Amino acid sequence: TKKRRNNGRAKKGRGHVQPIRCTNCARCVPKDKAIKKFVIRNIVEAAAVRDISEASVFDAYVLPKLYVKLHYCVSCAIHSKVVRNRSREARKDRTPPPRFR
Amino acid sequence: SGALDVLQMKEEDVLKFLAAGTHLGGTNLDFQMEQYIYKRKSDGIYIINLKRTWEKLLLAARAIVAIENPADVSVISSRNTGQRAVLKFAAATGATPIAGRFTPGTFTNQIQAAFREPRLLVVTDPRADHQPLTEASYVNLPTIALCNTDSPLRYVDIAIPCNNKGAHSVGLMWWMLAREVLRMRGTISREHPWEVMPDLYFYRDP
Amino acid sequence: GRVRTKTVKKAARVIIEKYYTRLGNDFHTNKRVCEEIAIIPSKKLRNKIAGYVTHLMKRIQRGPVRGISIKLQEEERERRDNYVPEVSALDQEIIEVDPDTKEMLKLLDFGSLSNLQVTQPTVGMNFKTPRG
Amino acid sequence: GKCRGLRTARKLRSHRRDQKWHDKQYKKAHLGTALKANPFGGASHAKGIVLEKVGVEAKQPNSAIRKCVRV
Amino acid sequence: MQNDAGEFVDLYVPRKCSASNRIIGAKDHASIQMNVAEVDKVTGRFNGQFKTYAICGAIRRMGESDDSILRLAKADGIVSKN
Amino acid sequence: VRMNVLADALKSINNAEKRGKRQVLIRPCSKVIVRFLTVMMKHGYIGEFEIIDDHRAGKIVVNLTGRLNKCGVISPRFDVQLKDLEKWQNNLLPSRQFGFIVLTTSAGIMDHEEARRKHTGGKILGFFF
Amino acid sequence: PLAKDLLHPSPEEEKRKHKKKRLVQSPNSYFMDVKCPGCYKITTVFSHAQTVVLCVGCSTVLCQPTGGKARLTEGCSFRRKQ
Amino acid sequence: EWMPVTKLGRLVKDMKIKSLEEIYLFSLPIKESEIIDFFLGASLKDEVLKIMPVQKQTRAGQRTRFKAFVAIGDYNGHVGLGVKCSKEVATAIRGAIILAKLSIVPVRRGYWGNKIGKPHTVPCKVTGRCGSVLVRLIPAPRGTGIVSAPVPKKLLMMAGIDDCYTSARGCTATLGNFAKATFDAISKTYSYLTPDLWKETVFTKSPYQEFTDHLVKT
RNA sequence: CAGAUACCGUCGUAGUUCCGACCAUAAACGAUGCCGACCGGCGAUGCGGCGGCGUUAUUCCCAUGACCCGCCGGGCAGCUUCCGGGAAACCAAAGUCUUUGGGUUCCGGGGGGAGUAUGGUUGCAAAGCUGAAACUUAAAGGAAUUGACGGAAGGGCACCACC
RNA sequence: UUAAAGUUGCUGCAGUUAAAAAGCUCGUAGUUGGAUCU
Ligand SMILES: [Zn+2]
Repeated sequence: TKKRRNNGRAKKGRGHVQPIRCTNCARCVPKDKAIKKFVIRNIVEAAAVRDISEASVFDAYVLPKLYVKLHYCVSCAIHSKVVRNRSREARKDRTPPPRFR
Repeated sequence: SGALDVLQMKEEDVLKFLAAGTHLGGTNLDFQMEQYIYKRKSDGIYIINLKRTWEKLLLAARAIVAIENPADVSVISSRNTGQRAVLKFAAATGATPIAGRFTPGTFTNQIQAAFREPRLLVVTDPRADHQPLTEASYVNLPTIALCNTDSPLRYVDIAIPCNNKGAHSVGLMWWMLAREVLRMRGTISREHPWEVMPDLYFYRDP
Repeated sequence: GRVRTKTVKKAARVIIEKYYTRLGNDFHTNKRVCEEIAIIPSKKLRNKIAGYVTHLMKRIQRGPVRGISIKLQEEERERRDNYVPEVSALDQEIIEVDPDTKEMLKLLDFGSLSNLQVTQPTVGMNFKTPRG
Repeated sequence: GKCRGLRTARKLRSHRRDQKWHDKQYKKAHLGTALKANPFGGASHAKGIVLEKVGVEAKQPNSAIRKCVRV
Repeated sequence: MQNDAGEFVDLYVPRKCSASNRIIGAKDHASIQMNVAEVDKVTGRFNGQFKTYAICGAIRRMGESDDSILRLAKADGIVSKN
Repeated sequence: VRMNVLADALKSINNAEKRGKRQVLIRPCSKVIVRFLTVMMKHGYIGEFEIIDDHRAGKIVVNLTGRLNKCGVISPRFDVQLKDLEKWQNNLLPSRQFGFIVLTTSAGIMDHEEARRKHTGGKILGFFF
Repeated sequence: PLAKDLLHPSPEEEKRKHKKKRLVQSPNSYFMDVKCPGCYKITTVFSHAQTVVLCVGCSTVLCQPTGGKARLTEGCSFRRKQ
Repeated sequence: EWMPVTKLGRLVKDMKIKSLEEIYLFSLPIKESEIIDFFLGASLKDEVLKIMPVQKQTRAGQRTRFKAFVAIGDYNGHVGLGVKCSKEVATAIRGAIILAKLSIVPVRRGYWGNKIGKPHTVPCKVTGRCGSVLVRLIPAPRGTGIVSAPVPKKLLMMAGIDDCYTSARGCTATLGNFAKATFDAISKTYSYLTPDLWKETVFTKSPYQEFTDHLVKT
């Protein structure tokens, strides 16, 4: 029987949505079915944030960042533990998790 | 107040209403409560009509007075802004208070320790203490509720349009209900004002 | 670990609630009065009631506790609740109304009220939270 | 929904007699292909001549040998 | 309810709702019968006599019990007009 | 599209006795609606109603009592001889004591109890109880 | 809800509704009376007017059409007909 | 010995309420079975309708309880229907007889054709439903009996209906749903507005209001 | 890898791309025919129209844009609810249904044999449309519950577990 | 063979998940058609 109300998708009122790959599995999942994720992290890992600054010939040199957008599939997102199975009543709550610390 | 000039709103009571702020509702409106509204100003706050408010107190005070046994009214608050205002309303009137936590089954489970059977329920905030409301609908209880603009009118019977968020505006509404119940009864009447100050009914923050 | 079961805590709560005048802070004189008040099957339970009582009497100086109710606090809360000020907080000579509130009072024929001091209304219609 | 006019009896009478054919109790008694397949031909009884006594085995959860006769 | 002889064949005659004329059932426990006192005309004290309203449980579950008791009091002349 | 204006104007007043309302609006009105509504009113089922005249096709506001259980239309308007009225008022009515079938005879839109007296058949329009 | 008054809607309740969903269909338009300042004539113009309305005398524009309401040009004042 | 724990029990035990129809008129709930024993009592009769074993799977087998469906009532009067489930069948039967006494409703009985004598049948056509079982009752002429299945026939005879036509759609083999649908149909006899119940209601005092001065002595 | 004629990795014809013909099928799905009326709320959103404080830009004015606060109409949706339905899951339609009738098309009749055989028709073919019976079975099945199981997760524990 | 069979359904069934709504749209016949005249 119908487990989701939007069929696990965001298609509401169009016929076809374009297919994109997966980043890991490379599986053609449609665009509103891919688990999406935007990462904003520093390009050098935070252990080497002191030693990049001592070797800086510039003063107060800013740290550039990585901006990639990740479209995981449905199968390999739950394998990679980026998304999980929830309860039948937690399934209806589509609010983002509390990342702000 | 059926066009009776003895029961009409006087000049001092409106000063009390405006000093406490009972006329200032929330930032939403239930569709049941659009009858009691005057208008929405800027910054969203609905202005509760006060000739409508004074007629719902005097309807509710007739309801409380028309009960013979004064200890059959059951007076309930769960938020702490109306927990002093209820023990002092029930002290001067004669009613039975449940201030604090209403454990469910108080009106249904006849085996329980805290079982009682009221003839009329007065609650303070139908959003908050809904559990005495839905439990009234098993045992045939009419219901007054001191209602805000965004507070839903299911199972209430005569809901007074007040501002039940501010601590002064709750205590003043309980004070007015106590005053009108005592005045419409046989006790000390409409000439001299009530010597019980309305600041007795307010909420004391540490 | 060392958690006290419902027997120790229930017995300690009733023996605080009934005999608060005799109990103090010393565990030893608490034990000497907990074996004269109550009939406890003996010592290894008697010293556990008297130890939670000695931990529970120190908890009463710092305020009320959410279980038991003793009549040295519940007279002080009673005299704290029957407290009226001298001049009430609703006796303000200058009370502030909006423009539109004065119109409602004029509908209720209270435009002749003298204490009302109408404020300047807010210039912007900005009250909703910034969604997104 | 069903048609519901007042001149719609030919749509009604002929939808039923096509829909009657999907009834297997109807079809097995009106098609004629299961009365030429019946060994009797629509008699209650019939007579024959015994060829041999073949005894055939019971089905799954219970065991015996049902004694039959080849007619 | 009556035969030809005029006698009454009923266990009881149930009360209908004051708002909507629906029969309040026997096991309809969400229903109300509410008494509202009448005041004296010149001093405003409790006269003794009251007005009675009955509200069926389906109306009260709808939330239309506030504006039914009110406009039944406005027709009996307890709430002042407007 | 709107086939049968009397059908939509009776399920408008059926759906509002459910929801507990005291007034319906039923646009548009024909004069078969006003004859049918006057038969329900004369048997105490409805109460007073007002015909709003815009120049197009009127609307009706009907004040409701709480007395109508069901209001219905028969489609198509089958022809009913008087010797076949008992089957109709046994299929459609809840008892032999109350409830009426409205049929349009050549003597006027009437009940089934009136059509029995004036000895008339007609076409069945609907029923109410 | 559940006791409105459909025979007598309030005059703000009438003006909120669609022009076909009112109790009687009232149009939402009018005929204005535009006065060009550079001339002295009077030319009756529909409010929700389509393609442009020229004066006969000065032969200039009065109102170019828009989506709903024809906007007057600058200096053209108007006084609404009755 | 009975010690009443409600206001209604203290009123009934002290003879202050003279019928069951006052408790029906003011629509009050009944929480003590000895009120029904006080009023109807020696004229009530019960029948167990079905004893149903139900089985919860555990890790150590199956745990078995037994539900009992008990119909009850007074012929010419009232009817109840109770379901209790327990580990013992006698305990289930006794709890089900208590539950069937507490769910006692009055049935309205009318006439088929002419109104001569006493009522015999249903007043109109009422229906009643419980999970894909419809039951419809139809009024019948004087003397046709209950024309129905055997399981609603016990309830209709215990009600005091003497004659009635019936029809049931749905999976009527599940006896609890078929019992709980004809009970629902004979509950709607007293919530159906026929034109003799169109007279405006004259209100009287509730039992809790009429005896509010005796109820503070206790 | 026991075995791989598969998963995995490296090459790689037809194809994947363009145009002229054919094919006419899909989990072609909202697994939900179209037209029409009545029936609860709430906040957003897209397009168009109307009214309104007050902020920006076109230097100031008008007009327009960008906002802000509403209202109306039609859209894709969402939350919510004892409207009512339903076997339930759930649906503001899957409601207005034994209190059964607004108009109208298609189409189902226990599970198999079987979308098979045959016949006709369409097509270069692949196939498409239309479409049985003999026999064979007492169940196949839908929702939901309680365990049990998981090479599904989160947590927790034990030297009859490990370190 | 008839009732049971509201399991052929005009009265009176069904079609999201149990058997089942044509991929979509246009369209002739059929079927059905808004107020209004004493
Ligand atoms: Zn993947």
